[PDB]
Amino acid sequence: KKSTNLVKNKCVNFNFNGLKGTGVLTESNKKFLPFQQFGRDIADTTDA
Amino acid sequence: ISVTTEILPVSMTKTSVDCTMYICGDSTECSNLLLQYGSFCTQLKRAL
Repeated sequence: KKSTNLVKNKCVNFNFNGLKGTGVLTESNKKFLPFQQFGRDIADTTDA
Repeated sequence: ISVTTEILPVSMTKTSVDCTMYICGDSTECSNLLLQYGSFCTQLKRAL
């Protein structure tokens, strides 16, 4: 694969480690743990 | 001389739904596949 700079606050396509999606990315105030990679909402769709 | 209270509902909240966002979401291939089923969306929209 290749790599590309990170853009924020614009609706874009993203491919994070095989996770494909379309949306806008924003800085987060959430706190994770060293054994976690991403979070989920009620409908088991990624949010962070 | 007595005063009594009665309560009666009148109205109800109004909702609207989107087909493609709920069923497919952010994937175009699902939309192109769903275009070949029917016109259930028209019926749902008319009822709502």
